[PDB]
Amino acid sequence: MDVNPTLLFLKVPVQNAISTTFPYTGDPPYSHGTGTGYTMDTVNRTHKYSEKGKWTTNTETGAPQLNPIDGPLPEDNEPSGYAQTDCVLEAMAFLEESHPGIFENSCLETMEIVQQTRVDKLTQGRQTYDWTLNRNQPAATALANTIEVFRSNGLTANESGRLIDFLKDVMDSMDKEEMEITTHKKKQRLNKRSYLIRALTLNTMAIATPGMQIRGFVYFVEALARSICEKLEQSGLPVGGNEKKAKLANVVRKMMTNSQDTELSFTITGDNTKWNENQNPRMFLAMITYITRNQPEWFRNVLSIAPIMFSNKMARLGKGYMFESKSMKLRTQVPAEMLANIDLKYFNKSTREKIEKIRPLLIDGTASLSPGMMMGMFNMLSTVLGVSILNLGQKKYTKTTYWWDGLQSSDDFALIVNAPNHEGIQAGVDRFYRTCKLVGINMSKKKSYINRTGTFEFTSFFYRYGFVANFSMELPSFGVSGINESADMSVGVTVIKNNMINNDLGPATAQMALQLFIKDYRYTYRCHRGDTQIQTRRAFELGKLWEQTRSKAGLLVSDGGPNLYNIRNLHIPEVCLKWELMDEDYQGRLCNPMNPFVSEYDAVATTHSWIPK
Amino acid sequence: KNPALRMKWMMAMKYPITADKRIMEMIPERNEQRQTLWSKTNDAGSDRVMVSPLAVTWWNRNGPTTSTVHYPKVYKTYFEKVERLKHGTFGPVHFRNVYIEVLHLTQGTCWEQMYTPGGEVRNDDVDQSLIIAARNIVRRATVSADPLASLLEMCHSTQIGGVRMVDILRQNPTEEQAVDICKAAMGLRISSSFSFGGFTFKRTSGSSVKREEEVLTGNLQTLKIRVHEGYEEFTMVGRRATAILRKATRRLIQLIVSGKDEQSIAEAIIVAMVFSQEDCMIKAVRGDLNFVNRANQRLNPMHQLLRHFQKDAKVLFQNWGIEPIDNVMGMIGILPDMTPSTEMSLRGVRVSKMGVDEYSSTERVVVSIDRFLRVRDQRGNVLLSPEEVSETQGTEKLTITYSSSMMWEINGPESVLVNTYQWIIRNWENVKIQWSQDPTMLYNKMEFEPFQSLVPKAARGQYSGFVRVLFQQMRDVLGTFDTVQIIKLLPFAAAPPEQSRMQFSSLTVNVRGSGMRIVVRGNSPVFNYNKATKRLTVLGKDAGALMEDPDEGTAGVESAVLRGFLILGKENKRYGPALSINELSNLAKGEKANVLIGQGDVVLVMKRKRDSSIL
Amino acid sequence: MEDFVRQCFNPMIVELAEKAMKEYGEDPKIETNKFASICTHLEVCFMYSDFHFIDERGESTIIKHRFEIIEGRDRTMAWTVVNSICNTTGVEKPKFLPDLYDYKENRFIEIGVTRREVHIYYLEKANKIKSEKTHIHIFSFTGEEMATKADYTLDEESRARIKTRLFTIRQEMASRGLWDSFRQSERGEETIEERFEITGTMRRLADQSLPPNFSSLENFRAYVDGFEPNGCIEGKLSQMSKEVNARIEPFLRTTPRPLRLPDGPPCSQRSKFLLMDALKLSIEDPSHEGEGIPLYDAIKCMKTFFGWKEPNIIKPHEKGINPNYLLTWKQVLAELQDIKNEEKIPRTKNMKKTSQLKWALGENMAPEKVDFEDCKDVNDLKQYDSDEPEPRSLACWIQSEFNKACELTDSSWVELDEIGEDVAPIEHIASMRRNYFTAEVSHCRATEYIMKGVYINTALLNASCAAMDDFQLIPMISKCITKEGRRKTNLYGFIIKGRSHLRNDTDVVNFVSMEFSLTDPRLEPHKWEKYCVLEIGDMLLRTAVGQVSRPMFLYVRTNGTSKIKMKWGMEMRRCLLQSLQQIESMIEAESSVKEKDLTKEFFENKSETWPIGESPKGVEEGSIGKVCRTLLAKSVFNSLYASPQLEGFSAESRKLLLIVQALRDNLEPGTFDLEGLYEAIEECLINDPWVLLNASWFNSFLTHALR
Repeated sequence: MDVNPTLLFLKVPVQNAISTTFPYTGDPPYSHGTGTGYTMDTVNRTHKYSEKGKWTTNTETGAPQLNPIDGPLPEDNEPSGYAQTDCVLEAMAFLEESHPGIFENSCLETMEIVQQTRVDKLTQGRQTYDWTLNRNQPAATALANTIEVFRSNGLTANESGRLIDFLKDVMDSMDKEEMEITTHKKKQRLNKRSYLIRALTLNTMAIATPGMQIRGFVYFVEALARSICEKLEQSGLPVGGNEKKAKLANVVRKMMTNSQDTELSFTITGDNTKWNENQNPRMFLAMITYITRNQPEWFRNVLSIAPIMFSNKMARLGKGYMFESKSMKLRTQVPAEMLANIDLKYFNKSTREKIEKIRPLLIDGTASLSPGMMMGMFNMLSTVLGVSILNLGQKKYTKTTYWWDGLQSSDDFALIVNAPNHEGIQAGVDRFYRTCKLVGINMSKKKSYINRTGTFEFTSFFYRYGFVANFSMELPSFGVSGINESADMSVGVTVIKNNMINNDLGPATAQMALQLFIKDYRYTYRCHRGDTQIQTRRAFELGKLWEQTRSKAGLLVSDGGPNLYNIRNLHIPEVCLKWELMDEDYQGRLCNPMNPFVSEYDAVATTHSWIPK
Repeated sequence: KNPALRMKWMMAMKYPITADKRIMEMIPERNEQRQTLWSKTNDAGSDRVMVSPLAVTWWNRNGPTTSTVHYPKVYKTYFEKVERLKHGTFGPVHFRNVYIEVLHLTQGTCWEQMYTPGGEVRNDDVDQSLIIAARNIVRRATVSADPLASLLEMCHSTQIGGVRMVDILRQNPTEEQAVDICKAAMGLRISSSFSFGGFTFKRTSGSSVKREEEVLTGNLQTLKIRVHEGYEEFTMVGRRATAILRKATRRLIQLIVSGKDEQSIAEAIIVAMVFSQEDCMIKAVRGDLNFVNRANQRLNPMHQLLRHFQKDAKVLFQNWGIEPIDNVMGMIGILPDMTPSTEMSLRGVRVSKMGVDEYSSTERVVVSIDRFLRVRDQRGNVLLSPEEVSETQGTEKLTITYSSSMMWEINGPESVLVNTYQWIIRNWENVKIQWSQDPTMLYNKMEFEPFQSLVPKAARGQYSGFVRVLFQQMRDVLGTFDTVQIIKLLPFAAAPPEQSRMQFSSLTVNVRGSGMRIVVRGNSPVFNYNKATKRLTVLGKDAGALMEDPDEGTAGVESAVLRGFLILGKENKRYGPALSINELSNLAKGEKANVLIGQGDVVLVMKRKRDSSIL
Repeated sequence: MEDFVRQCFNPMIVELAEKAMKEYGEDPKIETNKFASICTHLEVCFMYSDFHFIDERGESTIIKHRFEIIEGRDRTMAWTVVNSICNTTGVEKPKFLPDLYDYKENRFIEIGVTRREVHIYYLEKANKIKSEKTHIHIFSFTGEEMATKADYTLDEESRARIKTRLFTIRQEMASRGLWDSFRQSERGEETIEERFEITGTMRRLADQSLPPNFSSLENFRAYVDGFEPNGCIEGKLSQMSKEVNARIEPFLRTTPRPLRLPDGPPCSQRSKFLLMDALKLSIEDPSHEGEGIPLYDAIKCMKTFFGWKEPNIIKPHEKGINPNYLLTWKQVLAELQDIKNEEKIPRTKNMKKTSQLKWALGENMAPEKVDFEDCKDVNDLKQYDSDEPEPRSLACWIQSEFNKACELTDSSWVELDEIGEDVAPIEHIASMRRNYFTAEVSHCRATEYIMKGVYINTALLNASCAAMDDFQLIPMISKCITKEGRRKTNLYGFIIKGRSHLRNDTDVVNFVSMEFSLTDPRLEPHKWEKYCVLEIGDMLLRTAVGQVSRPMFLYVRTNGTSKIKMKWGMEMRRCLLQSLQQIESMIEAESSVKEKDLTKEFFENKSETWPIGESPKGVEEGSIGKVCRTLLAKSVFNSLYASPQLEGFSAESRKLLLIVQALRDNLEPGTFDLEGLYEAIEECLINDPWVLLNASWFNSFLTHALR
């Protein structure tokens, strides 16, 4: 009598109606999760999980460092960052044994790209921290400023245009005692410690964005990790949709069908939330050194620079804080540079406690965070570690009646464990839990569940009895990209086609997307169909065209003609789709090369393609 | 985000375009409406002047023209895409899950859709057009009240490329399942070979006699079959699979099949197995077989078994058994997993390289036609039937027209509307007489079934009631006939009307998803009538010509526009100022007003004193 | 130069080259010679692996391709194929990615083309790669050809054809007058020794980045290089604490309990506009002079009412400015009359700055800006109130809100353009599904809300970015089409924006919104806490006892919106797409199990019953139409009430739903920490009404399913 959509599941199995539980399917308008207190809590938790790790004082940045590796083994189920180097190396060795040569081929096939990439490759990317201006900036302008400053400071080897040359230039600049920054004329002298702390910065508006001196090394290490993952089957990256869908079915078939009827199989789905706390750059450096065994030393240095630099990473602290006095109706803002020495009476209990915890780390308005990682820079290496842990589960390594396998993608994991009895299943799951704890892999027991094999999910790819329900992508914008008629039409139709091909977009939904596309395009460009009664200035001349043409379907949609696109015919260019139907006189007028208007996407060079003023 | 808003706002101004200076001395300083097509301002940082997109439209519509050369030759990539798409075909879609640009169609969430692109290859225009036309006619006639008479009507009421299809049929030796069925229904001679399982079966040695056998299926279902006893030699002919088969009394001994791909070879092999009438496959039947066509009519058990095997045959392959093979020149085996093997092959089914092909036959026979178009020769074996007609559909090199009453829902909703109005106008005299005398039968005419589909289901009964009441008023008022209104409004009355109070100022017809609107009064884009030339245009496509009937009111009053009201022509300021259609519900019997019907014209209306009733 | 390559080389090969160079992130425009080199390499590889097949007996036949391309695909596919081939045939794993694989010879072959002499290229390639059982095919444009062991898998005809292709290509470059550049660009890629030394600061940093018990990076490198595992994992596990374990709690039917809802004062409406209680001043068919302009439409809609009274406050804004709302409403009416008195009315009219206008907007209540230095010594100077809002109990008004949002309206709220025809049967299925769903939902209130929000937000954004320092007036207009087919234009109220000098997307613009209504706010006053209620007229409504007079209320409220929120509310059309996606996914899920397109019997059958509600006698079902409307209403509610709380609750409750589902199918499920999941879910139920209603739905489903 009163609506209750959840009750739909009372007859429909949940896996079918999973889209019911995705409230947004878009980008919300609030942007909750960025600021300063979040950084405070992140640093505090990172250093808390390493509570018993050894403390030391850095010699270059002059900031404390925490090393939890090889620390005491955890005694409780709470998260532990005590990852043992020997266990990690043994796991990597076992992975190599099961997949001989993998690291060798990865290294030798990546050396070329290490020696081939150009400087401009760094231009592509997300926002970057500009040490020159001390604020997040576009990658291209940051690169221009960096080359300008280095040229001023007499470091012009990067002029060769090779990425490795620029990395050597960065090394030389970092070795220099001090440098000059000229802003427009204001000159700033950054000493060795100042420049070093700036270069190891992690700005926070991939939540964290490193500086520019660390881009190339991160790129190289991620390239090696991707190359290693490619040969790995359990790795969930960098495959697309269809292959990811097939991975789940293949794993289930391998684990279940081969097993005897007597044997019992179970599957656990688990989420590794807050996955960067317990993984340290030092363990990554260890695995990197292991990977490049018996390899040229220059390549080893280039590849190991990244985790070495990250282990001394400095984390910036938001923009600051905002205080308000209701009594006097006043508002003020304080920066993070003054948060080191300031009263704690303004803040509340939790905020003042966090400030108390993080006070002894703020160096020059930038906390020091050696342990733990930051989101979205070394994801592939984490996937490599996960697949190694999984590979350690074969029947030969386990040396037990039970066994297990599964998939890991560094954000979600699924594990199928089978054994002759229920006690066998319990033993298998417990042993996997402990083994993954030893390496520092943390399984959240409050967001994981176990059930008989057949039904589970992984990276939102919900799986039920051989059926996958990929929901890992959001719907893009079906609007006017704002270049020109033909350009916008082509890019948008290609966008919808591509989303149909891979992102698993239903046909009917694609049809409504095309409908809304046509609506928005006509509204924006004021090119409405001649038959429609809508009125505008452009409709006058447009109307004339509708009368002149002998074939309505020949006219381009931008010219007021009908939209003949559909699921079957989406890849064809709009101009080419109406080539024959277009009247000969219209064809000649439209594509006249001598037009005065003209002095990626697939489109024809018609007169409708102009550059906006 | 930002680019879309920026472009939306930028296009607002008068001269958002930038063009070279030459345009100043090449196009008029303004438009026929005095609108200026350029501005003297020069683009910042350059010498280009600022102009408006109105100049773009002016150049597009009446700009100087040039010869189109180097365009077809330079664009050698997308043109092939267009050719492949348009000349390609399609097929049935199965819900289970050249080819590098059609990924979305072929593969989806959990379904598969076959597609074979085209290019410039294959047969000629006339043969393909005849085959496709016959396929459509047979497929639609499958579901008619009586397929035989219906099919004859469609064949006699259609033409191919401006030439009546009967002449082509009589003067064309092209062979196809649909064409052969149409010829057999027409009573002419058809090929001796019988089209079964999608391939043509031609006997060339041996013979057999028919016996009625009851067989218990593997699913515990008893089926009666007409099993053939006696050695027989058949050839299975197909474009992508040609095979030679021997059969005996409930025994298959040899089958050599050659096909371009493994799928066609597997289909031919399955057809051979089902035709062999082997007991093992009878024991291999699983599930309940109730396959039916679009007409839901039960078919013979052999066709059901063939369809079931075509669905899948994995559980049947291993059941045949294991036999040895010998290595021979041009000899290929058949594994249970459908893969050639040099050392082993599946029982009684081999694969060759060249196979049996090349020479064809020119033999024709006299045949009889049964109730549901099942063509059966004198001997008794089934020759043809729509159940064996392929689902492939393609393109027509030359225009093909279908004037029948059930081919309208093929070219599209616009075609449905145009053809419904063409049928109305062509039968104007008879439809007028029927409406005047016994309109109830007219409102039940099947010829208006397509229109009932376009009109939304939620608002078809109410539309029908409004139309019925309006037409009853038009009949009972007299002296105010208007043919255009009758033709425009008749088709909406097909549904079983129900009482309503709404006064529909426009009715909606769904075309290509978007819903067009046709106004009850005056002209509409869907329905335009030019009295200056006396021509009816439907969505821009001519529908015929109207001749005024021996009833008309040429002095105002029109009683079939407003339900329960009579419009009295031009407005009169003396009466009550313009009213609203909603308010009209309060006027008393015989009251008069100056209602605003629509557009920008005021019409005086008087409330009917009487009341028009309907069934 | 690239034009010649594009026009000569076939589209497929150039597309493959473009994809390959896009994988490596190299722009073709900057590197021209390498473009031609890669195109030629791909072409020669494909020709080497073209028109070659293996017969079923094993002999080489020319018409199972004899040569399989490995370099014509991406890295992942090539690696998978080569791994499978090696595993099946037990061939030594290649070090690199081979160009082609010969099935007859069952070996990997590499293709090489060079401008200079073939012998140097073969020597360098063999030295670089060839170590054991490897073959390379080397060709050149000079017409000299050679390979390994003088063995050519290709026959004489194919070798001659490839030589002719190379010769004609070379003649083309020579004719174009650019072969000299092509030859000079080749240099053998001199592999001078590469040196990368860590020194100075970096050496210190590296030495300070090792595990415990390590003094320098070199010691760790030596240790790991000599490392070989020996039962370390087993020893650590044996010495690991026994208490650490991921125990499985037996999950039976009786274990789950309903989510504990918060207690406190009832919730309150917080939407940008009224949903259940909106009122419309509508014109059935706008045919007046000057159409399209929102101001004239608003004036005409206003002129249709004559029940204006003297405004007075019935339910005042407790924590706010009540009188100034009345004063600004009076100002709005007077300004509209003044506009009526005008002759040449411009497109829009900006309200003059007045005290009441500023106070209602909040301009005079906005704290000023001053550096922290000059305000540190303030007794009550505190950090912004980042305190968790107080808990609010569940209120029944949100249930009614959703119920009425799911009802069927009587107008065509959404108008959509046309597309091409459908020829494929899958296109027919898609069109059928889309049309059925659209016919179902096009008359639902959710579409009315969508269009109202879109119009309001687009008008507000245009006004904000048009005039920066003007307090413009903005009618709340919505155009629809009745069942009869007349273009109705409704006006719900008015909005006045504040100063709109916006530099950042998150900059907040303050506006004051006045919305008509006919609901007495003394029935459920708690629902109305942020609003000021005036009684600005009386309306005559027809009922079974004639035309009865009832008060006409006005809700005035000061709100603020950000440009990104404005765009979010301007892009609500995607709710229809989401709701479709949902119903289509359910269709596919039910179809796959049965293996047949099931939409025909899903929609037209009208014999299915999907539980969609509850009644005093028990649960209640509905139709696929009810399901579609419910899903669209849920999507619109989620869009309007966008908050992190909603997404958090949905994400944390999806897992509980999945576990209950697994329980239903007798899958013997188990939970490692059920209480933790319960707390994580309940962490999102504090004050929001939408999330509280969702939790109530979840509890109802829990108590029903387990029975």
